[PDB]
Amino acid sequence: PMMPPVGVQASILSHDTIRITWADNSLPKHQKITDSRYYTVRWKTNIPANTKYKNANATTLSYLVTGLKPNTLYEFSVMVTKGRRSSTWSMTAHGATFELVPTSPPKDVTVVSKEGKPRTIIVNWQPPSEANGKITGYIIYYSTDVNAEIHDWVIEPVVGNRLTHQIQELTLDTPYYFKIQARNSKGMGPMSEAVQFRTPKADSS
Amino acid sequence: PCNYHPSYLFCGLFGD
Amino acid sequence: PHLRTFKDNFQTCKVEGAWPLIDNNYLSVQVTNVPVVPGSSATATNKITIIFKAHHGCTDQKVYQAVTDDLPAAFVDGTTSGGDSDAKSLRIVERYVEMHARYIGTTVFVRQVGRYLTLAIRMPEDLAMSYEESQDLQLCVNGCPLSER
Ligand SMILES: *[C@@H]1O[C@H](CO)[C@@H](O)[C@H](O)[C@H]1NC(C)=O
Repeated sequence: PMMPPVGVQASILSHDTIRITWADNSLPKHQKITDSRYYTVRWKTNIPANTKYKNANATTLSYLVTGLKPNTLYEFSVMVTKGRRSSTWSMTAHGATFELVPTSPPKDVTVVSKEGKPRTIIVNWQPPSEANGKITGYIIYYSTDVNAEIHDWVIEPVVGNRLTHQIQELTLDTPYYFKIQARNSKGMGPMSEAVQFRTPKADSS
Repeated sequence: PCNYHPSYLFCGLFGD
Repeated sequence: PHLRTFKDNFQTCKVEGAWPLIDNNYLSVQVTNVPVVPGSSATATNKITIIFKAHHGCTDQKVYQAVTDDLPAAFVDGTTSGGDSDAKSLRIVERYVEMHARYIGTTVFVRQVGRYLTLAIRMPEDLAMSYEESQDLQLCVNGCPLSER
């Protein structure tokens, strides 16, 4: 049948855009379409599970792929059609999009009293679902005042490769409020909605 | 070279 | 849910919300547990997060995350291996989905049994017990707090 396209290349332009380019050997050198042929570009990533390929027809030997996820590895392959004639899918090329500032907050913010140390709390969380890059840190904000302005909250910076943190010297039988935000090489993500935790009191023996 | 240099510990979490 | 520790103690823990199973020098394993019905002390896993910390010359930092009805065969960045194309010290394979962190002699198996998630971790003893003083909350090492059992 028809010879599949060759030299599929992915040029990274941003966090959501990749330009795909390919060569057609059946075409004169370089690189004039003089017939009714059209190309089909297909792409997907491995996140979330069981995604299907996205497709697009291209009139020439390039295609700009938009609306991609940040810091994501995509696969790309090209095929050619001419009315009745159709080639197979080319060798696959890969391309990873650039990072973007996180666009969603840390999740599942859980606050517990440390066993045997009731003046210590443990803050446990899950990463943002939209990290958009390697998390380089988190920021835990806490206050005894639910209405205090954000700059008046106690700041507790934390590493990005950990999801648990301990805060000591707190007051017993006291309500505390916690907010977390993620950070990457591009900057700060949004803050999670404040979570309340009242510290325990003493049980006299 | 990256490969770890002998006994194994196992951890499990499952439902009910 | 039910927990089998590195020390072979079997426990039934409530541990509602986000909790660290592993929090050491090489790896972070974080789970979210939900009551099976509201107000129940019986809880089960709906989220598994694994952080394979950067290991210079072997892997860049990789994060794996599975949730109920979403068990991918890739890290959150769509990759199936750590570092370069040639670097296979860290990889993910679909069957259970399995993570082979050869560089730290560690295996992590994740599967969905019904509406919830299960986890199995095989780790070398010296690496499993390699953690700093402040990393004292690790369900796999010390089990659950007494109040969670
Ligand atoms: C590409 O063009 C063919 C012919 O017009 C059509 O069958 C196909 O659905 C088109 N694909 C897209 C994604 O537009």
